[PDB]
Amino acid sequence: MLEPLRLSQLTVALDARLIGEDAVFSAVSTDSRAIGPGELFIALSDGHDYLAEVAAKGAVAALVEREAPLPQLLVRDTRAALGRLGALNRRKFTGPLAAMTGSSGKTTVKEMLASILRTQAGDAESVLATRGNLNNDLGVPLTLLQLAPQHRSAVIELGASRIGEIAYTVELTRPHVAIITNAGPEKIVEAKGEILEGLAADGTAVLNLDDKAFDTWKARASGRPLLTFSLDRPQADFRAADLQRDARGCMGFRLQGVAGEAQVQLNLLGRHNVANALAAAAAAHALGVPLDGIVAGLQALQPVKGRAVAQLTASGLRVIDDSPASMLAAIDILSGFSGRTVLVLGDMGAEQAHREVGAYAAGKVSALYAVGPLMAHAVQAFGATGRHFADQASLIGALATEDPTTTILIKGSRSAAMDKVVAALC
Ligand SMILES: Nc1ncnc2c1ncn2[C@@H]1O[C@H](COP(=O)(O)OP(=O)(O)CP(=O)(O)O)[C@@H](O)[C@H]1O
Ligand SMILES: [Mg+2]
Ligand SMILES: [Mg+2]
Repeated sequence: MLEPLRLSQLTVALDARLIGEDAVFSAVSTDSRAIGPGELFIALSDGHDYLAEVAAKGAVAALVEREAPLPQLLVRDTRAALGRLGALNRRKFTGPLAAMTGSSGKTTVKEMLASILRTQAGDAESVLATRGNLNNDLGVPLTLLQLAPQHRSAVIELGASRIGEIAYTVELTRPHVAIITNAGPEKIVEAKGEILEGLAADGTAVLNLDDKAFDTWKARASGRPLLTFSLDRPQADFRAADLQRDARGCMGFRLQGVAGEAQVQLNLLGRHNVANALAAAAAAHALGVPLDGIVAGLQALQPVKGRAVAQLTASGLRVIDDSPASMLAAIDILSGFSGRTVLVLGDMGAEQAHREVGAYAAGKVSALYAVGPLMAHAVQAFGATGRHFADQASLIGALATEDPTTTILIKGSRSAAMDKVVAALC
C-alpha cells in the first residue's frame, strides 16, 4: 500500500458500515494461514468462520459481507470491496504502469518486461510485477495493493476466464500501456480487447499484427497511439529477422524497427517467445527505455528452474529440464527438434491418460524412455522404439549412450523426483 488506511475513512469510499473500534492497516490478507499485525482480513467465501484465527494472529480488522472478536467493516460484496481498495491504492501510485493479456504468453511478456525495467533501473525492488498468476478478479486488486512507495514502475498481468472480467479489472488498473499477445472464439477476442477500455486517449496499445483479431482491436483502440509486432510483416513497428537456434536450442534473432537494430539471444525455446520478446520491447519502447535497456533485459532473463531449462552437457548432449497437460506441450516442444529426440518421463502421481500420452507422442519424437508403474502403459502405447525402465539407474545408463545432435527432455511429478536424472547428466 502507498499509505495505510483507516476503517472510518473508508465507509464512504466503500459503501460500508464500521462495527466496533476504528483501526489502521498497512496491508491486506484473504487467507487466515498467512496474516499478521497491522493487516486487514478480507473474509471471502469461507473466511467468515476464521475470525478468531485472524484476530489471535494480529489482524487489526475484518472486511465482511455478513455480520465477534474484531472490528468489522461491513459491505454488500467483499470481492467488490477488494476491487475498490485496489483501484484506490492504484490511484495513489503516480509512476508508469503496463498491463497485458492474451490467450498465451502474458506471463512471459510480464517477465521480459519486468526484467527490462529492472535492468534499466537497475534495481529489482523498484519494479512491481504480478506475483505468479494473480491475474484474475481477486488476483489483480491483491497485486494492486502491493503497490508501495519504493516502486517507481509496475507490470500487471490480466487473465480472463470470461467476458467482462478484463474490463472490470482494467478499470481498477487503468494502465498507460496495454498489451495483447494473441487471442466461443469470438467471445475470446471480445474479452481480450476489453483491455483497450482501460487505456487513456493517448495511452499506447501493443498489438500482434499477425493475429486474425488484429482488426477488431485496431478498431476498439479508437485512434490511441499504437505499436505493432510481427514475425512476418516488414511494416510493423517491431520486427525480428534471422531467427536461429543456439546449440542449447534457445532462440536467437536480430531485432528491428522503430527502437533500432540489434542482436538478441534469449535463454528460452520456441519461435513464440520471439513474438513475446517483440511485445515486451514495444512496451518498453513506449515507456522510453533505450535500445540496450531492452536487449540487456531480454538477455538477462533465465527461465524458472525446472520449467523448460535447456542446457548442454559436456558430452554435447542437449538437455531440457522440465521438472500433466504440459506433458503434451513438452512433447510439442521436443517435436520442434531436428535430430533424434527423446522423451523421458516419470509417473504423474486414470491410468488411461498415460496411455493417451504415449500414443500422442508417437509420430512426433524418436523415442520415449520411462520410469514408474503407470508409465509402462505409455511405452506400450507409443510402440516399437519405446523402452520402459525399472529404476532411475538403468535409465541414466541408457541415456549416457546417446550421441550429440540428440535432444533429451525430462519430465515427471515432484514425488516422481526426476531432477535426480537432470543432475546425473549435467
Ligand atoms: N505467443 C504464444 N503463442 C502460443 N503459445 C504460447 C505463446 N506464449 C506462450 N505460449 C505457451 O503457453 C505456455 C505458458 O506461457 P505463459 O505462462 O506466458 O502463458 P499465459 O501466462 O498467458 C497462460 P495463463 O493464463 O495460465 O497464465 C507456454 O508453455 C507456451 O508454450
Ligand atoms: Mg500466467
Ligand atoms: Mg501462465
